Amino acid sequence: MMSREALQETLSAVMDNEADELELRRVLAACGEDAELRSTWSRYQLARSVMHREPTLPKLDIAAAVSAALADEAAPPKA
Amino acid sequence: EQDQQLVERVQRGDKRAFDLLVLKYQHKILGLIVRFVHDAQEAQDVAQEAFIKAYRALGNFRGDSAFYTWLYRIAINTAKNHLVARGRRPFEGDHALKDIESPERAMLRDEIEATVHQTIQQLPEDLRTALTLREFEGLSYEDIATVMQCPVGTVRSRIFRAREAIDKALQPLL
Ligand SMILES: NC(=O)c1cccnc1
Repeated sequence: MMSREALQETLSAVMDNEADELELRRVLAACGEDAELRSTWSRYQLARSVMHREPTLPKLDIAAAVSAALADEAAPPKA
Repeated sequence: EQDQQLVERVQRGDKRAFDLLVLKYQHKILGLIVRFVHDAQEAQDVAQEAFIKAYRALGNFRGDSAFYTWLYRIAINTAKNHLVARGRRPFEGDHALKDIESPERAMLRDEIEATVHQTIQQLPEDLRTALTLREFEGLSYEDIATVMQCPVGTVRSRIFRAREAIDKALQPLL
């Protein structure tokens, strides 16, 4: 199994579009079920925005509510 | 396409990939919306509405434009329709945010910005160089590996270690 550290590294690769296909599937499955992994992704992206002097609103979140609303929708269409 | 890998999964029906894109872009979308509505709770509501509208429109996302551009345009449409329907209530620089956002949030952002830049300043050069070539020069891991004369796996690990050092400094602040 992938350790938490290994999955955080996969998130880092995904941020750069460098992940392999299998680890991409696994890290997404793990994010669906693990709040701390989603928060790591959230904080990695916050730091990238800070580095680039882009808008940040630390600790403000609407993603949880969006996700809960989208749980009640059909999955998005396949291309 | 800055989000190519998550976009690929979204176009295969992956809700988890969309959730990660919401996490990545929610602050930019909130910051855009607040310029329109000038109210903190209203901005959150309309930003949430924009993301759900984008989700429901993914059938029309062909991948011809960047995901963020497609999302941005939907947020603009959402904010416009919101304002036109609402009517009169019963945009430059940081004016809107400074007036509306929590003063505690601006203090935290000040701390976070100083901490990020101090952590990067203190990184070993191999970490800071790999991160800068990725984040500010846009180089792929392969092209960074060529520039730094190391294996591509070493680039991947160096960038990860740089982000982990930044993250460990930010975790207590968040
Ligand atoms: N509560 C806030 O600080 C805030 C900032 C921007 C939009 N909505 C809310």
